[PDB]
Amino acid sequence: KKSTNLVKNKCVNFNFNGLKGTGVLTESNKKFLPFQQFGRDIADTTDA
Amino acid sequence: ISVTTEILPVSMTKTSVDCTMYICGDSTECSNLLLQYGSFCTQLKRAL
Repeated sequence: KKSTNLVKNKCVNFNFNGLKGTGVLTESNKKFLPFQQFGRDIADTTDA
Repeated sequence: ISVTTEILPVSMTKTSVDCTMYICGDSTECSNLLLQYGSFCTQLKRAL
């Protein structure tokens, strides 16, 4: 694969480690743990 | 001389739904596949 700079606050396509999606990315105030990679909402769709 | 209270509902909240966002979401291939089923969306929209 290749790599590309990170853009924020614009609706874009993203491919994070095989996770494909379309949306806008924003800085987060959430706190994770060293054994976690991403979070989920009620409908088991990624949010962070 | 007595005063009594009665309560009666009148109205109800109004909702609207989107087909493609709920069923497919952010994937175009699902939309192109769903275009070949029917016109259930028209019926749902008319009822709502």
